Amino acid sequence: PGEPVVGTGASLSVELGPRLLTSIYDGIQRPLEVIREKTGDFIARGVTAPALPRDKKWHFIPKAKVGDKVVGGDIIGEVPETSIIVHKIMVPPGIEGEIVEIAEEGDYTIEEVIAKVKTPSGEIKELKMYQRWPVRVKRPYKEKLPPEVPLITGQRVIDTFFPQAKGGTAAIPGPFGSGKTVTQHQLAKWSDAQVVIYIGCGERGNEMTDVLEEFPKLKDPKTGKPLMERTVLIANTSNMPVAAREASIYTGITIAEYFRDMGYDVALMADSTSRWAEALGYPAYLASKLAEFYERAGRVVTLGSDYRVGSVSVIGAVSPPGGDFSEPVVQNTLRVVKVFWALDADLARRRHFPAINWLTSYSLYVDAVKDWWHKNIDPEWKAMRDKAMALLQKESELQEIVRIVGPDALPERERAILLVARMLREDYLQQDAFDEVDTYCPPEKQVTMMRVLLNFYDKTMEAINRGVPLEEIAKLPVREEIGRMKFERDVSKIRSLIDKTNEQFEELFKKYGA
Repeated sequence: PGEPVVGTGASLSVELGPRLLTSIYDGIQRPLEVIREKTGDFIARGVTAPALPRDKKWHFIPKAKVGDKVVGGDIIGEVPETSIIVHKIMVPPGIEGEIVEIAEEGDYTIEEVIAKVKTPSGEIKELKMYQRWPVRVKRPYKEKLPPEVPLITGQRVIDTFFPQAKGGTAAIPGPFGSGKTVTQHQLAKWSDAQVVIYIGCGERGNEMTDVLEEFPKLKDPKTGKPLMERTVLIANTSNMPVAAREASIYTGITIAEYFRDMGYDVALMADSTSRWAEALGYPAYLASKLAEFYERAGRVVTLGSDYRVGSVSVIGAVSPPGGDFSEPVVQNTLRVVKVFWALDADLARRRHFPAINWLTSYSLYVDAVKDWWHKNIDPEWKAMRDKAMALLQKESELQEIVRIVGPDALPERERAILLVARMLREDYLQQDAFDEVDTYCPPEKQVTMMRVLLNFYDKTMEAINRGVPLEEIAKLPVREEIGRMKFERDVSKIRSLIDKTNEQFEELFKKYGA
């Protein structure tokens, strides 16, 4: 319990230092299993739990020396916090000066002063391993960079057709706890963010027991260590006050921002259940509040003397009251988000996984990220996805028509388009999250699989143009290998299917002569 204050806040804050990681909180940063409150468009009050342990001892490694000039954001030491994440100790924003005192390498609890700064005025400021920040105020930076670098998820359909930029905003149908899809989980463990902030919301019956003691069992697939060691969990149980629940995304995003400020890429994942709020013109103003939340996502040049970049990418769950999706909460979210991954019950029923509707999803980041793909992975990345999408669009038009008149009148050419689009769906869009190889698809593998498919397309259309029956192309032996390539770990073996496709078709050009 702290001091009273007048005007849009009783100074609603969060603490930021060692032991944010592996920890489980509520909407206002009190630990696992803490109590009840009430709201205020002005003020709020609390009860009895802390946030970061004062008894715990941390190894502090000094990174600056007496006489160093420093600014807000400068890194003055390093604390090895889990086996995955080094915590970087930063001068809080608004503090500038000369370091007059700094702790030696040793072991200290968080309340110990580990540095002292003399400001230009002459005021001595005392620095600890943690800092406080008002959750409702965006934590500052030098510059918000334009969308440029993709957040690589390793999921083909997302990275290729509906990319997320680092610092970008994405929505997906919720709740995350839904067992109908596993993309939500793939996103958390595979995205190339070092740190994950997860706001598991609603959580009923067992949806707080799933998130209880299986997450401690969860392995981070990139290290073999527990995912919790690079995660901060924020819980929103149905038995929590609506004021803490409302506040949770501000607490979450502030902790995210705090990890960007160190130079980390951070993924913030916000769960949502049937109307997660009733606290906080009073339809339009809530919309405006949400925009501001989402506006705190971004990749930034951080505060500090060194040039340094970090990001918060936001993935928000969308779960309308009636499963309508013409409800306010979804239309509001979709007005601000740049990416929508349309999880589709009809795709799931057919067991097309991940169940992302390739016709109703969208990303506004394709142009933003193309240059990174072209320069680092493949100069044709963008021409290739466009081509594959145009194929999927055509297939969709054809299927509509064939719904009306049936398939018997299809020309060879249209049958070919359907054959190759089916291969695109089955061999590329579909991905096996339960397979030891296909659970992750590196960028290099993604473009090579695409070249294999599009080269098959080119060759199919050329062959048909020279009178090769489609039936003969449909049973080309390479097709079966193309269908299995998602399971191959050696990318050079996948690449070699290009020549193999080429020669096989030659054996067909020659079997038909002209």
